[PDB]
Parts: sequence; structure tokens; C-alpha cells
Amino acid sequence: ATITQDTPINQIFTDTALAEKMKTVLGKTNVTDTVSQTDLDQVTTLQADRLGIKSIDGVEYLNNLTQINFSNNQLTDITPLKNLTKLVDILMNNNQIADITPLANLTNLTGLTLFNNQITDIDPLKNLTNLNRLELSSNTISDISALSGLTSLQQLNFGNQVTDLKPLANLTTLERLDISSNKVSDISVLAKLTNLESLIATNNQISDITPLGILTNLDELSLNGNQLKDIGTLASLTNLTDLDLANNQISNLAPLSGLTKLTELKLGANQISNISPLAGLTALTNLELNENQLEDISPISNLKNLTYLTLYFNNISDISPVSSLTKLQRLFFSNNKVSDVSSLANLTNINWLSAGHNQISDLTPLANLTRITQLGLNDQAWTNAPVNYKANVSIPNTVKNVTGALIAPATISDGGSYTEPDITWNLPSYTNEVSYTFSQPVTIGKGTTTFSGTVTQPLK
Amino acid sequence: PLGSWVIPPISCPENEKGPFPKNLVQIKSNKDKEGKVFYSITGQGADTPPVGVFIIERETGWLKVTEPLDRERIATYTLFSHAVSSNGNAVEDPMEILITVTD
Ligand SMILES: [Ca+2]
Ligand SMILES: [Ca+2]
Ligand SMILES: [Cl-]
Ligand SMILES: [Cl-]
Repeated sequence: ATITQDTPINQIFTDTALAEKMKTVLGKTNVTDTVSQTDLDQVTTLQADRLGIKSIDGVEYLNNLTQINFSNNQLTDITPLKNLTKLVDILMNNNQIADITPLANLTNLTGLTLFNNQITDIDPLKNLTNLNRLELSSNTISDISALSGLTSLQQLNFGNQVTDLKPLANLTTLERLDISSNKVSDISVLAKLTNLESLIATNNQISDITPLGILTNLDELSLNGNQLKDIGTLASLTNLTDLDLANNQISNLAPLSGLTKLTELKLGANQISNISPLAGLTALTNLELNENQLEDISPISNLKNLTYLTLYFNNISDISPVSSLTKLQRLFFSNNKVSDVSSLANLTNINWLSAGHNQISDLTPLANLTRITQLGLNDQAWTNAPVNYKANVSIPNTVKNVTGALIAPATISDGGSYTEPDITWNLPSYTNEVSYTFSQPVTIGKGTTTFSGTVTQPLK
Repeated sequence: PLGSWVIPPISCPENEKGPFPKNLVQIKSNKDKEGKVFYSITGQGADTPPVGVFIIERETGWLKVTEPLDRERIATYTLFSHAVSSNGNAVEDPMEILITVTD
């Protein structure tokens, strides 16, 4: 493919967007300006991402291209790449490509980015044996047989219909693999990939992780959203620094106890009641423990370097172990049974404090936390100890704002009334309970929320 | 504005190696206990130029970076996360999110 006469740029590159780009690249003034093959031969790289290109007709004449970026365009047909055999790197993520047959003979490729396209058939990749980076996620691939001969691969991803990982067996050069959001249950083949450093396998159907035992070079592992329970194998992976096991069925954390390089650990939405095994994990800066079965969180006081912690949706009454965590910047503990927040006055670095759906009645200990930027205190609830029924029963309002002022009830049950500080009923007959609600917008520092709740008063 | 958002701080080293896209943090709204939540992001680097440097998986809330970053070119990005129901109704107030590009 060679221009034999001076040709207007827009007669070579028929796409409007590509003609405009080429005009600039070739140092011309108008898209109608003429160029020769000697001009086109000088183009060895092209960064043409994000330009709304629909067609690369004309690229076949850029015979000396070695690196191209056509990512984030509207490409469908990629036929003009067929004979550009000097190409070593293609960025072509986020297009509408289905047919990759034009890539079949680009044997000098070392990098090929094709994620977020409409690819099913990857058979045209089978001879691209020089590839070391290949990205195929967010496509509709089910069969990865074409990958079996790609023995220089170091970085790989694919999706989203793969169940059979057998074609990976000989790709022992693999260092970084992402198999998230496929239909994978059987990861036995991964035991062959002893050079793996990073393995991302979120949103699959994995329950057996014994194949990972000998993958001791792993420093990063994500098994978020599978069917894990027995994590005994993880004790072997002493180089782990980042571990994501959220959205599983894990209860026994003992295998994690020696993983002392861990700086990030995600364990939310599991079946954990015992966190004593986490006690020695002092390099942790991020820990997620939400949606478990926690009550005694005392072992957490050891984790002095935490800056991010989640504890929401548990059975915690006593929050004071977190008060040791002086570096905390973001703390989430909604949906527990905490009433006394006075120990949190010690969290002088806190920015985000999420504590809705607890039993908090008094904001005063929080008054000096002026660096707060995000705050949640909505929908508290508690039940008072029973008091004796009597027709003129009265209880004090205990609900106190950060200013120290009582917050007047929003509503009071059974036609009851309020005169600071007392809520008083006038009951005609015995009733088993009375109640009140409160709802008060409040800001602490720059963090705004509605401090609200419902208070139940049983009557004996 | 916090509402039921649960969001970790976001930082990405420059010159990261693939495979891309790379998971950064998983964003969540605790509104997901009462119905399906769908996530989206807006902002420079998301839906405006440079478009799609950052993306979010609408069902999982996985925020991802799609290409290497360069701190000297752009050192920070300001995005906004959105959380809606299956019926298009916001279940959270949009949350401004800072992305810091590190060493
Ligand atoms: Ca190679
Ligand atoms: Ca730089
Ligand atoms: Cl260029
Ligand atoms: Cl989680």
C-alpha cells in the first residue's frame, strides 16, 4: 500500500476525524493539502485516542507504524491494520470491534489492548507469540484456546464467559493475571503459574483455593465475591501486601495471622466473629470488617496504623477499641448497637464518620472533631429500661446536640407533650409502651447529617 | 451528603503496568440492603476530557483506571460518584471524589 502521486490527505483518510488528525501529524495546513509516500513513511507512531474516529481507512499507507493508540473511538472494521507488520503496540480498548482477523499476521506485537469491545473469537491471536501484554476483559470470550501458545505473556486479562482455564497451563511467564467476572470455579491450572505476583479473580464461583499454595511470589490477591470458606492455603503466601476476600463465607482467620506484610485487607460480608488472628497485622492501613458477626472487636486496638476502617452491620456495643487508632481518617460503623461515643474524641485525624443506625443519644463528646467533612448520624434507635405505668407518666428527654442543648422531640406517641426537659403523657388506661422520635440536622466541622432516631419506653 | 456512601480514599501511582483496566477501590452505598444500586461517575477524566481515564462498573461499584497516569501532565482528578435505583432515582447525593496521582 503506497501512494504513487501527491494525494489530498482527506482522499487517503476518509474519516473526517482521522483526516484532521493526520493533517496535524504530517505538518500540513488544510485536510486537502497533498502528501507523498515519503511524508507518510515518516509516521512511526500515532496517538489518535478519543477523537470520535469511525474508520481507519488510509492507515495501511503508514507502512512504518510501530505504535498506535486508537482507544476510545467508534471503530468496528480494523482491516486497514492487516499489513502493518512493524506494529509492536496497539491500544484499542473501548471501540466496537468484533472481528480481529486483521491482527492475525502482526507477529511483532508485544502489547495488544482490546478490552471493552465486542470480541468473541480470539483465534486470530494464536500466532502472536511475541505478546507480553494482552488485555481482553469486557468482551464476550468463552474459549481461550488461542492463548495456549502465547508463552511470553506477562500481563493478561480476559472476559466474560470463560469457564475453562486449561489453555493457561504453559504460560509460566505470567506475572499479573486478571480473570474477574468469568464463570470460573476451577483454578487448578493457576498452580502452574509460579511467577504470578498479582492475581485478580473477583466475581467468580471459586470455593477451592488450594491451587494457590505454591504461588509464593503473590503480593496482591483479590478473591472478592466468590464461595470461599477454608482459606488455610493463604498461610503460604507470606509476600502478600494487598488481600481482598470480601463477599465470601469465611469464618476462620487463623491462616492470615502470619501475613505480616499486609497493608490492605478486605474481609467485609463474611461470617467472622473472631478477629484475634488479625492482632499481629500491624502494617495494616486499610481494614474492612463490615457485614460480619462481630461483637468483641478488642484485638483491633493493636492496629495502630489504620487510616481506613469499616465495621458497619455487625453486633458491636463497645466501640472503644477503635479509640486507640489515632491515625483513623475514615470510620464506618452504622448498624451496630453503640451508645457511648465519648472514646471517639481521641480520633483527632478523623475526616469521615459514619455512625447512623446505632443507639447514639449525645453528640457532645464529638464537638472538637472540627476536621470532619462527612458525617452520618441518622436513624438511631434504643429502648429504655421499663418504667412503671401511671396515667401521668413522664420521662426525661435524653437527646443532646453537639452544642450541649437538648433536641426537642419531633413527634411523641399517644398524644404526649414536651416541656424541656420532660416528656409527659396523660394515659386513660394501662398501655405497654410509649415512644418519641427526634430529627435534627447538624453540622460538625464541614460534615452535615440529620441526627434522628426513635426512643421506645416500655411501661410495666 | 454522606448518606449511606462507603468510599475509601483514591490514589493511583503514575506509570502503572497492566493489565488495564486496573481496580482502584470499590465504591458502595448501604442503600443496597433495600434494593439494587447502580453506580456511575462524572467529571474530568470520566465523562468529560480526558474521557474514560476512570470508569466504574455499574453493578459492582468497582472504580478502575484504564491507562497509565502521568503526575506531571495531570496530578489530580475530581470526579463525582452517583447511586441510583433500577427506576433511575438517586439513592444518594452525588459524592465529590478526589483522585491523587502519586510516585
Ligand atoms: Ca516478546
Ligand atoms: Ca512523570
Ligand atoms: Cl500523534
Ligand atoms: Cl464489602
